[PDB]
Amino acid sequence: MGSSQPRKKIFKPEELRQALMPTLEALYRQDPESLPFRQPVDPQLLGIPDYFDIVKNPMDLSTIKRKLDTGQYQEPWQYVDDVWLMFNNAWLYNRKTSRVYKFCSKLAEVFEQEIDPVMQSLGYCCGRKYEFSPQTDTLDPEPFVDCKECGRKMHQICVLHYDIIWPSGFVCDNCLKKTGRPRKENKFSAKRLQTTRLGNHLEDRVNKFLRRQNHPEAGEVFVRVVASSDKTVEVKPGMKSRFVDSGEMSESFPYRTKALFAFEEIDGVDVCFFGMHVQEYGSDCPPPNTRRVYISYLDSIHFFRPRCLCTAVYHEILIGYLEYVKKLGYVTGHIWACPPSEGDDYIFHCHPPDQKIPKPKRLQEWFKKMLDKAFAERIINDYKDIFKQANEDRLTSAKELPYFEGDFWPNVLEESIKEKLYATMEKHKEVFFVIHLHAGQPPIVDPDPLLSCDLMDGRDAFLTLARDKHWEFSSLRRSKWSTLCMLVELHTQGQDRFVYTCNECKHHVETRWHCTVCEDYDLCINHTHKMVK
Ligand SMILES: CC(=O)N[C@H](CCCCNC(=O)CSCCNC(=O)CCNC(=O)[C@H](O)C(C)(C)COP(=O)(O)OP(=O)(O)OC[C@H]1O[C@@H](n2cnc3c(N)ncnc32)[C@H](O)[C@@H]1OP(=O)(O)O)C(N)=O
Ligand SMILES: [Zn+2]
Ligand SMILES: [Zn+2]
Ligand SMILES: [Zn+2]
Ligand SMILES: [Zn+2]
Repeated sequence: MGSSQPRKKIFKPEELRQALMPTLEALYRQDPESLPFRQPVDPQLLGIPDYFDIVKNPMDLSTIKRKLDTGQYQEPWQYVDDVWLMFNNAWLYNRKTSRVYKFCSKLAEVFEQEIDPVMQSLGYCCGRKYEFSPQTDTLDPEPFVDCKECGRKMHQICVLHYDIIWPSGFVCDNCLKKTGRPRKENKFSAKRLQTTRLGNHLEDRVNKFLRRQNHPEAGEVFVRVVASSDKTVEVKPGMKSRFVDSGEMSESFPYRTKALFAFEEIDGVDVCFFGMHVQEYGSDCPPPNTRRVYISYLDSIHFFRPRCLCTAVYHEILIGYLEYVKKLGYVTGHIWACPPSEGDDYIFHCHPPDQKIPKPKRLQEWFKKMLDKAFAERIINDYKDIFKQANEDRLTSAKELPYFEGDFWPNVLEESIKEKLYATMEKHKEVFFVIHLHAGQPPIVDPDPLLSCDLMDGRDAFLTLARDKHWEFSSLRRSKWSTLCMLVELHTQGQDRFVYTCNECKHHVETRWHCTVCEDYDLCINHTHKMVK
């Protein structure tokens, strides 16, 4: 097997000895923490015969020092990988409450502290040994790319290189300043996903708000509707035969589902921090579902900058959605407030281990405070829970309460099969909401076109793809990377591909004169703004 790269970077052994030794030096000054590591583990003095069955590749400061002093490391990544193996042997063998498990953890604290800057000034990205979180002995490792002009291996996630965007391979930042070239634009941005009237409304609401209270670190927000499609919820068999042969209510119930996502710019790159999936039941839907919206589910990653404003803008998103559907025809929404189960993630693949998922009362009062802001906001004219809304809007049978896809009531009515029910309504009353947009006739019209995009049809597609491809949202850097790859997924697996149209003639034109500041204004030659060809 024969390989090449004609002007690689190799480090003279005294070079990387001089660069790396201060970091080992640090590890060594940690007394006593470093003491069980200055020499190899001797199971004869410790009385642990099983050790070399558990730890197959021992490593210790003295071995790394000997390797360093005799130039056995040709690239700093081998140095780094050796000391991480030492730490990983420490963590693997000893219980997480061990004394030397703790020692190990502190040594790792300070080796992280020291290795990032030196590795950086040796051209590389960090000095970390990274691994993806497990699924279902093995772990999958983080990916690397090798710079094309210098050969310095770097964490793909760290430097955010994706071949599909820059198909000529990867070249580092320094190898570019060395050639005076600037970086090539990521066209596959959140901003440049298809913009749409709904998403524009939400993003305008929160952008004005975060200007209103402006922390200097907050960045631009982009809301975007990434899929939209006409589905119908089929009525479950028992529940169906007691009311459809009757003819009281319909076989199916037609709605439009929309998946919509929010991105913030953080360190100059989009970081997708919020997602939502709604079912909207139009004016032509047979009752009970007529003119109702329902948020099928919500999800969030807490890396919004600044975490102070986090919740305020989650709320401004939700209430902007209520405002928008209000304005064009719907009259009641519905927020079943159910906490994320198990280790089940709603919309985003792998959540940050330090992001606490609420218990239902936290959840219920969060929804309640968002709703209160909406009431005060002139926007929603009232709201109350499902029980006090089912007996105030007096109701005697089951085909009278909305019947949504994947909702709880459909399934519990279904299993009330062997017949009580009217009373379970207010056991779970504070988790199910009812939301009145109007106080109080012309039909709904959705300006926004359909967006066929299977990855965002429902929620299983995107989670599955992300679990495969390891797009986790567990780190700000992993989130950055997963946002990147998800955006080029949305951009290049456009199940819609466009039949452009000009705007003064409503024609269908191959060559057109786009406008720069209009959101989509083209003109077939055959006007105010600066048009470009
Ligand atoms: C059968 C089946 O599967 N069926 C289902 C059917 C679908 C159900 C449909 N229903 C829904 O869609 C219901 S709404 C969506 C529920 N899902 C989630 O919420 C996902 C995870 N959570 C979040 O994204 C967020 O919490 C969010 C609610 C979006 C906003 O959070 P936040 O940032 O505004 O504040 P915080 O998180 O409440 O907490 C804010 C403070 O609370 C703290 N905190 C939170 N939780 C806890 C806790 N448990 N213990 C202690 N402290 C705790 C936290 O430290 C923090 O502190 P600080 O502000 O000082 O830093 C299926 N289809 O899978
Ligand atoms: Zn790195
Ligand atoms: Zn380079
Ligand atoms: Zn024309
Ligand atoms: Zn224009």
